[PDB]
Order: sequence, then structure tokens, then C-alpha cells
Amino acid sequence: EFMVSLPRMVYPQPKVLTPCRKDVLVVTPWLAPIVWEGTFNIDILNEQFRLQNTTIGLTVFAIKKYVAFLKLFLETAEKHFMVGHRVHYYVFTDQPAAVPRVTLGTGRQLSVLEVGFCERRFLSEVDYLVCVDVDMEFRDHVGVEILTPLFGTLHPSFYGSSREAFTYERRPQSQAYIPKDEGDFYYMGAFFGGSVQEVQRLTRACHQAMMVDQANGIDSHLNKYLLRHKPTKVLSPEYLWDQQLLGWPAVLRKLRFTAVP
Ligand SMILES: [Hg+2]
Ligand SMILES: [Hg+2]
Ligand SMILES: [Hg+2]
Ligand SMILES: [Hg+2]
Repeated sequence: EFMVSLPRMVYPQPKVLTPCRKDVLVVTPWLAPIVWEGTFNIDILNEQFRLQNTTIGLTVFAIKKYVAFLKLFLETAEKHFMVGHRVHYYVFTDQPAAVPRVTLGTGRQLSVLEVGFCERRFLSEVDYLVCVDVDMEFRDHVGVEILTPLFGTLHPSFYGSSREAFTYERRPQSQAYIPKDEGDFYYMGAFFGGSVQEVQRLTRACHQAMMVDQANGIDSHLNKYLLRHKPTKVLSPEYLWDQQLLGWPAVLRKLRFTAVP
């Protein structure tokens, strides 16, 4: 947590009286950045994170037919995800032998964990955990701009919607319940992350709430958690897109991580 000085760097002076983007919200009401292209200088951020020797874990579950998505997912992650930084891929799968042999860049590693003491394993191996769906591909840069204690990503189908249209859990009997007059954003579970400690907090809360609903005979739990524990960054839909369903709107300067058609 002691941080060394940055080196001399040459880049354009930020302009106090020029908004960064005039077409989108770039900060939430609790002062968390909303990550859009144009908001960050990746050279500055790369320096800051490299100087801390940052390691990023990327976790994916690939069960049954979803193993078929791993080759493209990992090949494209190699091109676009945290390039230059230490990356540990964690692939959770029922088919260890079906994980494709993907060639990795230096400083990058992959663990296969079979699914039908180790939570501490993430704590000792990585600084940040990023949790994504495997039936996706990277098409453009996804880097250290996303890293923060806790982040969620705007659901691409709902970023322009009013909160009453959000498909939050609406049954008051559920632990996930959000009433019509509450809600900041509609976050999608396909891309979230943060420090290991904050990600483990989130998944522990979600698991307990789901068990409680289960006992009572009942994205919703994620959305409840992030309502009540505000993320320290929010990722724009550049980070979670479906071009076939939604096209390429002008508000998206890049399409970084997308559904496979
Ligand atoms: Hg800017
Ligand atoms: Hg995770
Ligand atoms: Hg939750
Ligand atoms: Hg969750």
C-alpha cells in the first residue's frame, strides 16, 4: 500500500473547463467513476498498477456445453485483457480434459478447477478478482481502468431505462426485493469484480440471501447487494455488449467484451 513515485510522463494537460464527455454520465452520485472511453489515460493507470505489481484473477464457469466457448474466450482475453499485467485465469469446469490448450503470454497462467482453504487461495494469489461469463469474447481493450474495490457493469439492455422498468426482484417476500422508487442502475451479473475481499463479501451475501429465499419457497441478488453497497466504479456497456441484439450506437466508442452470436 506504500506507492512509489510515478516517472516523468508526457501527455495532454487535462482541461478543467472542458467536460470529458457531454453525452454520458461519467461519475455516480456517490462519486464513483463510470468508465467510458475518453475518461481515462491508460498510460497513467498502467504505470500506477504496474508499480504495485498488480495481479488480476479472471474467473469463468464452463459447465456442460459451455466448455465449447473457452478457446475463443481465452484467445481473445490474451489479446485484450490486462495485457502487460500479471493474470491468473481460473477455469471452473465439470470437464477438465476438455479445456483447450491455449497459448499464454508471459506472466499469465491458467488453473483448471474441477467442479462436481481455497477461498484463501484467491487471497494469497491475486489482488483483484474479475468474474465473467464464458460465452463471450473480448474485441477491444479491457484493462486496469476497471480495477477498484468493487465494481458492477451496466446491463446493456437497460442503461437508458427508468428504474421502474428495471427487472429487479419485485416480490416483497424475497431478500432481493427492490421497490419501484429505489435503484441506481441495473447491473448485469456477467461482468463484476473488485478486490478479493470485496468480491468474497458480495458472493457470501448473495449466497446467504438465496438460501433464505429458498427456505421461504422463493441478477436480482447482485442488484440488491449493489444497491445497498455502492460500487466504487461502474463500467459502461462498452464492457458488456451484444452487437447482434443492440447494434453499435454512437454513445459506444468501443465494443470491448461481447456476446458470441
Ligand atoms: Hg476526458
Ligand atoms: Hg468470482
Ligand atoms: Hg445479495
Ligand atoms: Hg451475486
